[PDB]
Amino acid sequence: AETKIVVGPQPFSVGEEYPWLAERDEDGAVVTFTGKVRVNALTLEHYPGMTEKALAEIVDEARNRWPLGRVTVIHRIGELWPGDEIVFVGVTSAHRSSAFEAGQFIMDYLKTRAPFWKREATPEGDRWVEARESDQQAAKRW
Amino acid sequence: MIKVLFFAQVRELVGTDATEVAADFPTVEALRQHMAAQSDRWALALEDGKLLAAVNQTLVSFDHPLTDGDEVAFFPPVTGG
Ligand SMILES: [Cl-]
Ligand SMILES: [Cl-]
Ligand SMILES: [Cl-]
Repeated sequence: AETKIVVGPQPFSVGEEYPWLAERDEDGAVVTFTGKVRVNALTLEHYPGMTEKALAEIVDEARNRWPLGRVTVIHRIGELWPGDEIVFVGVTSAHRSSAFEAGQFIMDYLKTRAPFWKREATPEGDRWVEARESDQQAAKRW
Repeated sequence: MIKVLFFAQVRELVGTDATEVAADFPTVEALRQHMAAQSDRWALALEDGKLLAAVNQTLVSFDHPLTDGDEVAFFPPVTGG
């Protein structure tokens, strides 16, 4: 039932987050998703007063769609490099289906609703990364 | 007043991060149109069919009503991780 939401520049560690997320015996299914930056540095601009709230609104909606246990959502900001972990979603449930589906949903909605914008520091200047129509479609299925 | 925040490309094109407007608009849309009408740059920034809006840090329809003290933000489609 508790939700951990963190938005900030600091790195996170899946091994550090997992124990808490997985602690409840009634939370028999634990799914995590880590997304890394996909060589140019990326800088993640964000709307600070909204990013945590938006992530929390997505988890609240997930909790109404699936019976979830602990959930953790972490999204980094600042300058990151390919290979760096940018986002972590941890979800638990009694059954795997709920856990997987909610993880997918949380990611799909994060990718279309959480106010972060990536810019790439290319040789010719900063360039904004393009939003993907595939994220829109993925989100629209829910 | 209503505080209007801009992000990313929108911010870049409008040329400010934030501004205040009187609460004389019934909806986000009415406000968007008023801001768009201030200049060609503002219209460009704030006329994209994919522009998003938030009111008090929630994403909303452009038909969302506005009220004094609200914080409105206009921004492009998001690109987080
Ligand atoms: Cl992905
Ligand atoms: Cl998926
Ligand atoms: Cl108009």
